[PDB]
Amino acid sequence: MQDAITAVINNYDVQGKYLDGAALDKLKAYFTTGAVRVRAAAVISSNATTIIKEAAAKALIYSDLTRPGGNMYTTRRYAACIRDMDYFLRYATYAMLAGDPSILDERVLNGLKETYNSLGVPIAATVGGIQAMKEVVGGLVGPDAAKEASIYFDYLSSGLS
Amino acid sequence: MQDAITAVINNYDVQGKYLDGAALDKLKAYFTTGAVRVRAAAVISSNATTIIKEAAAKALIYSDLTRPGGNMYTTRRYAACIRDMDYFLRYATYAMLAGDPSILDERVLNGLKETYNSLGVPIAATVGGIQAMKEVVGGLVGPDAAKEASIYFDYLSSGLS
Amino acid sequence: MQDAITAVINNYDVQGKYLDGAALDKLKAYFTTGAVRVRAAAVISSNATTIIKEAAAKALIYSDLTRPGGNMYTTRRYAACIRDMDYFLRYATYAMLAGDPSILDERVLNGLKETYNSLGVPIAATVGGIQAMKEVVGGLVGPDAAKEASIYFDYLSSGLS
Amino acid sequence: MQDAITAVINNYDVQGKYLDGAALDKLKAYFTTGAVRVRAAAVISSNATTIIKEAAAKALIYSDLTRPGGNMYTTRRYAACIRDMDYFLRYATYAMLAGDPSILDERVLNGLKETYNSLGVPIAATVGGIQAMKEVVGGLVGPDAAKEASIYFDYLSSGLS
Amino acid sequence: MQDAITAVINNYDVQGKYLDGAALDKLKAYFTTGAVRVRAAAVISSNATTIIKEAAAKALIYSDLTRPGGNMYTTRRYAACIRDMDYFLRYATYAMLAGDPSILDERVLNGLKETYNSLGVPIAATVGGIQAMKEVVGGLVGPDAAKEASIYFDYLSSGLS
Amino acid sequence: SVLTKAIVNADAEARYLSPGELDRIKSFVASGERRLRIAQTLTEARERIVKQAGDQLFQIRPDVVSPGGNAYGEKMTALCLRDLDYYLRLVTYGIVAGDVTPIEEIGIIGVKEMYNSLQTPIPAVAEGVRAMKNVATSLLSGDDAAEAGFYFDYLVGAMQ
Amino acid sequence: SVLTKAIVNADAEARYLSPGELDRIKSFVASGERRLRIAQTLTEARERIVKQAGDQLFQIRPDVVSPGGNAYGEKMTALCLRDLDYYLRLVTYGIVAGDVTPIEEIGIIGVKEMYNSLQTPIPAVAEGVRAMKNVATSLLSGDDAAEAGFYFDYLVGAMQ
Amino acid sequence: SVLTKAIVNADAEARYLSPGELDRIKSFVASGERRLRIAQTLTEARERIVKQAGDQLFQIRPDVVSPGGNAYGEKMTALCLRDLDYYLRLVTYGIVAGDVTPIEEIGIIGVKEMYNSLQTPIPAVAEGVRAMKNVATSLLSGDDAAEAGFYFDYLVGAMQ
Amino acid sequence: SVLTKAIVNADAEARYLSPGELDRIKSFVASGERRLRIAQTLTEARERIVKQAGDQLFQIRPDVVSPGGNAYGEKMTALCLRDLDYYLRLVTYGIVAGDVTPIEEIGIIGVKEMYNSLQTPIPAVAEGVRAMKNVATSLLSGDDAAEAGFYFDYLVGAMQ
Amino acid sequence: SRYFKVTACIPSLKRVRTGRELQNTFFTKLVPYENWFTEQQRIQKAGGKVLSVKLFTGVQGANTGVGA
Amino acid sequence: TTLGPKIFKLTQNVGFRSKGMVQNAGVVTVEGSVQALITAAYQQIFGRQLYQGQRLKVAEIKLENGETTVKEFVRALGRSEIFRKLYWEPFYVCKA
Ligand SMILES: CCC1=C(C)/C(=C/C2=NC(=C\c3[nH]c(/C=C4\NC(=O)[C@H](C)[C@H]4CC)c(C)c3CCC(=O)O)/C(CCC(=O)O)=C2C)NC1=O
Ligand SMILES: CCC1=C(C)/C(=C/C2=NC(=C\c3[nH]c(/C=C4\NC(=O)[C@H](C)[C@H]4CC)c(C)c3CCC(=O)O)/C(CCC(=O)O)=C2C)NC1=O
Ligand SMILES: CCC1=C(C)/C(=C/C2=NC(=C\c3[nH]c(/C=C4\NC(=O)[C@H](C)[C@H]4CC)c(C)c3CCC(=O)O)/C(CCC(=O)O)=C2C)NC1=O
Ligand SMILES: CCC1=C(C)/C(=C/C2=NC(=C\c3[nH]c(/C=C4\NC(=O)[C@H](C)[C@H]4CC)c(C)c3CCC(=O)O)/C(CCC(=O)O)=C2C)NC1=O
Ligand SMILES: CCC1=C(C)/C(=C/C2=NC(=C\c3[nH]c(/C=C4\NC(=O)[C@H](C)[C@H]4CC)c(C)c3CCC(=O)O)/C(CCC(=O)O)=C2C)NC1=O
Ligand SMILES: CCC1=C(C)/C(=C/C2=NC(=C\c3[nH]c(/C=C4\NC(=O)[C@H](C)[C@H]4CC)c(C)c3CCC(=O)O)/C(CCC(=O)O)=C2C)NC1=O
Ligand SMILES: CCC1=C(C)/C(=C/C2=NC(=C\c3[nH]c(/C=C4\NC(=O)[C@H](C)[C@H]4CC)c(C)c3CCC(=O)O)/C(CCC(=O)O)=C2C)NC1=O
Ligand SMILES: CCC1=C(C)/C(=C/C2=NC(=C\c3[nH]c(/C=C4\NC(=O)[C@H](C)[C@H]4CC)c(C)c3CCC(=O)O)/C(CCC(=O)O)=C2C)NC1=O
Ligand SMILES: CCC1=C(C)/C(=C/C2=NC(=C\c3[nH]c(/C=C4\NC(=O)[C@H](C)[C@H]4CC)c(C)c3CCC(=O)O)/C(CCC(=O)O)=C2C)NC1=O
Repeated sequence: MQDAITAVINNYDVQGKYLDGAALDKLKAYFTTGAVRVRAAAVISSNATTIIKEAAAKALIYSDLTRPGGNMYTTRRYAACIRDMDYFLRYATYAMLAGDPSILDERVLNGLKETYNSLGVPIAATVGGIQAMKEVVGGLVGPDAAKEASIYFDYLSSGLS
Repeated sequence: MQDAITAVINNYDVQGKYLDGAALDKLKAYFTTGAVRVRAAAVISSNATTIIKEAAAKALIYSDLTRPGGNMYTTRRYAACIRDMDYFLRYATYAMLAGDPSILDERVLNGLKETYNSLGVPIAATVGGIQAMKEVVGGLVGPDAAKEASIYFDYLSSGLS
Repeated sequence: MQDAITAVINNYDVQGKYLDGAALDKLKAYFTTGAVRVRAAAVISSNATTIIKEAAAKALIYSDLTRPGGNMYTTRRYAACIRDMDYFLRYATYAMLAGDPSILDERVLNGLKETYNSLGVPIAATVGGIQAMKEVVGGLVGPDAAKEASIYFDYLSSGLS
Repeated sequence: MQDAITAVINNYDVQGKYLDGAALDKLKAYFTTGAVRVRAAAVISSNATTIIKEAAAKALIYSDLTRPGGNMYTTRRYAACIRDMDYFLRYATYAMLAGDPSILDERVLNGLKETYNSLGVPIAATVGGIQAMKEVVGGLVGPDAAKEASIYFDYLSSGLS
Repeated sequence: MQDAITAVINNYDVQGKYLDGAALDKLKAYFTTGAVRVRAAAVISSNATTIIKEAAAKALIYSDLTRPGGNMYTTRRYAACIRDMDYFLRYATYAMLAGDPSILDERVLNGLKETYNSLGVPIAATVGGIQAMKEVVGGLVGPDAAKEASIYFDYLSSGLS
Repeated sequence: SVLTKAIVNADAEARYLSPGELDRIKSFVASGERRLRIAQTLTEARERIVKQAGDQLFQIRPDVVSPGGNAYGEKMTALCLRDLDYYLRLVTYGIVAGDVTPIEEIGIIGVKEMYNSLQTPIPAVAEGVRAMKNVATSLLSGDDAAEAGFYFDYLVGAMQ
Repeated sequence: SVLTKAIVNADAEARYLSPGELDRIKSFVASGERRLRIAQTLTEARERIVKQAGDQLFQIRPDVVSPGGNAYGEKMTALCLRDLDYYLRLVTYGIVAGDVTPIEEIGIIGVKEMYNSLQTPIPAVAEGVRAMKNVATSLLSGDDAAEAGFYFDYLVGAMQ
Repeated sequence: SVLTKAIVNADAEARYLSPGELDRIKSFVASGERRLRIAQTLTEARERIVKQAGDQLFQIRPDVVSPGGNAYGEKMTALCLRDLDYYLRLVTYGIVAGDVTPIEEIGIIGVKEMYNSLQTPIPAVAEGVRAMKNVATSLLSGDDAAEAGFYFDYLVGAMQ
Repeated sequence: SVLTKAIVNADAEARYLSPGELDRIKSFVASGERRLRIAQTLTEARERIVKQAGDQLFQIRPDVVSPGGNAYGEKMTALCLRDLDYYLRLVTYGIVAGDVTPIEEIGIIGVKEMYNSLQTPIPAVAEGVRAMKNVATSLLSGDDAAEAGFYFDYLVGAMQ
Repeated sequence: SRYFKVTACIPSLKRVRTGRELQNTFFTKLVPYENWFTEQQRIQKAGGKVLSVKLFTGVQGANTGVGA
Repeated sequence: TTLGPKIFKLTQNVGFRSKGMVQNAGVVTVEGSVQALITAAYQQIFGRQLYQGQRLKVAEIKLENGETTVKEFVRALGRSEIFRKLYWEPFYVCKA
């Protein structure tokens, strides 16, 4: 994986360049937002379970999805689905701390679209589950962090569609 | 895998034939070159490291390959490349002892072309690394063994291209 | 480990004897109590968790054992202890079905006394945990099965002391 | 394995005591020496190889130990011995950072005396190898850290004798 | 393991001595008996099964050992016992070829006394099984080899008692 | 601690500590006296924090102190504030260590079984800890209150 | 970085980041501005550091620039200083990130095998790095010189 | 062969051949012409060797060639000698290879299952092979007869 | 030896020696007197060989015996020839054993770690051994010189 | 981090091993604390006998410091 | 059979057996059969050998000294550091 900082280091390493003014400006733009990323992660982590619960309630359950014939019918599959939800939330929190989406590609999106096609897992319904968790997250983390958390949920959801 | 001798045995076994004159002539043609194969292997094995170093020096390093942007840039990848080189040398030595290239297909070439395409490993540059080790080998092993060692390096290199 | 039917078969097989009226009488004495053993097992299995809970409540917790300095202090230790309790209950249920204590020796008691000495696990306190589960079991299974279940709990507890 | 901060907590936990004034004074006595421990570790780590070399030169080699019949005769055993030396140095550096010798017992001394008796490894000679590395270490780390590094080398050496 | 020849080489290596007259005399004393060792091994190997059968017949079966209560009662244990016998015969043949008992210690005797105590395997009865195979072996191999084969059977049997 | 967590990485790769690892030990230890002050203040007000936590928590979810509630009665309740006293303590052993290893060995390892076995309602319990946050946090400066708050929210997180 | 290292340990455990590892990051952020500044300073004097390192090296070990020496001759010396320029660059990277991370992948893992092939004496490369420490360190304030020095001593350590 | 066996062990331990492995290849190849002569003699007398094995077999077991026997009849006997011809062929292969790899894959692995299906008495096939040893061995010098005999006794061994 | 190697493989597969294994013991023992003569000649000239190899090692590597060289000085050179005397001795052992078991346990397993500690350049030790091959080989008949040469090239191989 | 010391006799009644299985039946080995329960039971289930148990590495009722 | 790959089983005592041999014997012998087992562990678990820093000693030291079995040497290697790193970390979770 890479973060903001190693994204820059590797981009310069392939050119064998010492870090110059443009590089140093990018890294500053990361460091200057760093404390806010940490606070936001502590809110998400400590509200993890409630975010999933409120996101499922707005976007998944009370529906045909949870009824016989639906993909989140059976305690087995309901458990698998909210298990997935926890992955998304947790990794988006990593991406936002790192200030780089590369981890969402390497460890979450790669092959996932076809995995879901192969099992029958409804993609559009999963995206709504992602964009509902974003909605909840953006309330809990506040002005400071709302836009920055949000983008990695949006990265996740355009990665499936 | 198979060698000269088992190549003949299996070719006759599928016909259920006892070994006949033509078979016996082939096996003789192997046994009669056997002592020379052994001596050649002992030269290659004991000069292994020097062959790689002289082959890399003529065909790989002092170049864009070892510079930033090049596939053998980074100590990691330089190490992986000369590691590979040792495989080639070592297996070619097996093929030449066996007097059969089948091991080069089973344990070296199978899937390797696409593996290199997938990682970005430069094929043409790797072939030159093979044909440089051949050049060195042919000097070290002498008249007796030069042609016989050479062919399995040539087998390796037309297996990639 | 053997059952009841082959603990008699092995007693007569280290003699060369056949099955003599005496043998057949023993086996009858087992078969004739068999149906009663089966439910009793169905009561224990289906009340497993409640038996442990009531046995711990009468004989382990609300005490120095669960307080700092006590062996079942820490969630890790408390979990290990009631895990053990489940083993005892479960195996005693096997012994009682088999009508033979040999499984309690082979798979539970062997080395356990010294294992507990080595970790510091309080033996006397563990016996009370066994004899409390027996008390609960004897109520739940009824007149039919009370004495028969009870003995394998008593086997367990004199195996430690 | 535990340290000074951790030991204070466990030592009080078994008594179920809040940290009180006496505890808080102990922890201060650790924190107040902490920066010096770090600097000392960076000197030892970065001079690791030279310390072993100078310690072996003063206390092991140029001797019957390295001659036929000696335990550090053969490149195999010479390698094993200075391998060991590196363990000692490295772990003593851990003990000194932690401000607690418990790791030296758990991961180094336990069974080592008898292991050395069983292989024939000379104990007295190994102690001199420890006390020579201490001598070198105490020069390199300076007034600040000399006494504190020294004690865990002395812990090691009275652990063998 | 070691044989006659490597016994001498390692005894001199630890002193870093080139082989001298005394060493050279020892090695001659081995080489000069070598052809006879080979012939003896070919007799033992090719009569292996008959030696075990005649040794068991004189020293094990037709007894309480093979009756209920006996350690070689059951086809399982009878099989294990003559399996063992084959080990002894086979390894003694190795020791005698090597002209060194070290293999009998490394791969046969180490821990075996206690293994037999732990299973209940009768030691004295096993020794008689060894000394009966020796008796048979000494007839089959003849004057040339009788004394030399015999000693490694005697090594085996005083290794258990 | 930070030491325990980190050295473990050193030993596992058979090596001395990195410049990075050394730096964090240095920054960590510099933040010592403050962490010790945060633990002292909270140790000094433990009885108040527990008691006021106990009043607060039976508003946000009372049912636990009712006929069919796990904490119904005087001694089912008192074992309840004592558990709240336990967790506040752990929130302070951990504060001086600068990480969770000590807390974890003594309290969140295999803690979802004690409770499941006891059928104490665990998720109410997380709420119980968040409340020791509200009281404790009102006895600390803004900066110290946040630093403390992370450890309260961890426990709340682990009971989940 | 410090970030990468913290996270990788977090994800391996599959639980959100702690308190004790959500701190170090804060220290690093404050440190990073200073860290970025030190790297820039080192970058400015690179040619002087390399050249003076190269003189200090060849006095201390004249054998490498002698008949049977790996660096004997005008080029064989040119490539040698270029390698010294490489490692100074990696040292600036390490300082800025706050964790050594990328430098390891770029220039120590595989370095034994590379230099053994080329027949380069490894311990005299370690000396060239000490020589650079001495020069670079004389262009930095006491506090910044120490912070830089840890990364120089790491490279010296890894070539071992 | 001896080659295949040596190499497979080499490659599986990721290494070049041992002095031992090299020595046996050398001793083996020196016996090449001799081994080829042993195969030639036996190939040259194949038809004789099968009829004398076949006579030796039917005396010792007249039952196999009896009402309830697997080889009862003219064409149940014809197939039986053909199987004896198969195994003599494999024995010539083994002798020139210097081990059983070829003999094994072609005619022992799976042989229990094959013959159990056909309900052929395996141990009387082993006898047919002993019978061939006796005939073949009478057409070879003492030294060559022993070398051949090992491969006959192997097949006899594998049908067991 | 050849014996030890054959047997260890036999015992490890729980079996008597193979025809192959028996053959190599026979060929080996037939070369006994010859192998003993090869060791005698070389033992008899051990001084000549070690000194000469040192002059030739120090010609291709003049700096080992130079300011920053491992063998620089009169007693750093004395120990260097003593090591050359050690390896010639082990080569005589190997020749009479017919394999490397003894050579290996005594002087290659652990040799990288030993010399890395002493900071001895390994590949120039390999050169010292080639130099000894050249001298020793000039005191032996063509056939015996080759047989000896395999063991010299092995040591050269193992220091790699 | 704690380790156990262990002694056990593992016996195979019906499998039948030809060569050298003496290491195979009786052995002493160090096992970690977290794998002991499973190891112990791997041994009871195949008829083995456990001669002794050694911590080797821990302390008896250590509340902290134990950890994995 | 010979139709599949070799199986290495460490029967060779190991154990630091000792004997009736010279106290500081040079040749020792057969503590080189363990060594091939040790490299063959690496060749299954990672597929190749590791580089110099990488190998896990002090797991081998114990296997070689006879203190732990083959089974536990595999466990140490499996749960190790570079094993995680090479094979877990860079891939999608189920590919890993
Ligand atoms: C056939 C397998 C299967 C089961 C059993 C199942 C249960 C299930 N129970 C639910 C809610 C619920 N279930 C209960 C049940 C109870 N409340 C209590 O206190 C009592 C202990 C218990 C009644 C005995 C309650 C109160 C909710 C609402 C919880 C909420 O909305 O947060 C929901 C979410 C609402 C929905 O979308 O349907 C599911 C999926 N789903 C399944 O696929
Ligand atoms: C670490 C990164 C990672 C991710 C994200 C991941 C996803 C993932 N989801 C899976 C299944 C699944 N995923 C879901 C998800 C859902 N069901 C619905 O109806 C909703 C639309 C949605 C939840 C919002 C369900 C129901 C299954 C079970 C399919 C089955 O029954 O086989 C599986 C198959 C294996 C298994 O069942 O566990 C994987 C690998 N695996 C990974 O390694
Ligand atoms: C960023 C990671 C990285 C490094 C460090 C690296 C080093 C590196 N050093 C090289 C050569 C060299 N390096 C040196 C260095 C030295 N000679 C000495 O004696 C001294 C000990 C030392 C100088 C301090 C010399 C003399 C050569 C030429 C060797 C030859 O051509 O045989 C080469 C081959 C030439 C080339 O193609 O560039 C590489 C790739 N490559 C990399 O990708
Ligand atoms: C036993 C038979 C066998 C072979 C031959 C083999 C080759 C092989 N080469 C690899 C990578 C590689 N191979 C090279 C090779 C080179 N780089 C260059 O620029 C040169 C042209 C060339 C050397 C002459 C490099 C640089 C990589 C690393 C690619 C990466 O960074 O992922 C990998 C990927 C896994 C790994 O990194 O180790 C394999 C499997 N694997 C095998 O199992
Ligand atoms: C330091 C680690 C640690 C903890 C935390 C711990 C808790 C613990 N809580 C207990 C009981 C209890 N704990 C509670 C707690 C509650 N009731 C509720 O409804 C609320 C949700 C909650 C209060 C916030 C109650 C009511 C009992 C009595 C349950 C019973 O007796 O059945 C007991 C059994 C009584 C005893 O023997 O002490 C233990 C061991 N033990 C430990 O070693
Ligand atoms: C299948 C048969 C079987 C049994 C029965 C078994 C028992 C057993 N109990 C253990 C520990 C333990 N056992 C207890 C038990 C108790 N603590 C108390 O205070 C009470 C008196 C008692 C519960 C009533 C505790 C607390 C430990 C943990 C000791 C430690 O911290 O290391 C361990 C050590 C490994 C581990 O921690 O899991 C074993 C093997 N193992 C088995 O394989
Ligand atoms: C029989 C198995 C065996 C070997 C081979 C062995 C070698 C060995 N070589 C040593 C030193 C040495 N060896 C050398 C050798 C060399 N310097 C070079 O540059 C060349 C590459 C090479 C000569 C060809 C040097 C220079 C030293 C001194 C290193 C020092 O003191 O730091 C030492 C330490 C000094 C001592 O106490 O004896 C040992 C033990 N020990 C053994 O038990
Ligand atoms: C992580 C903690 C740890 C330590 C400390 C450790 C020591 C240790 N030293 C050993 C052997 C040894 N240790 C030495 C040490 C010495 N020789 C001398 O003459 C000197 C007096 C001394 C060096 C100063 C030697 C020579 C051997 C090899 C014995 C043999 O040939 O079997 C062995 C046997 C396995 C092996 O050979 O690697 C162990 C386990 N193992 C561990 O896991
Ligand atoms: C390669 C070297 C080697 C040896 C020698 C060896 C012996 C050995 N004998 C065993 C058992 C045994 N050994 C015997 C032997 C005998 N019974 C008698 O009554 C007679 C006195 C005697 C035969 C003469 C029997 C009966 C058993 C089975 C014990 C049981 O039932 O568990 C076992 C236990 C595992 C097993 O059952 O296979 C071993 C390891 N193992 C080895 O690895």
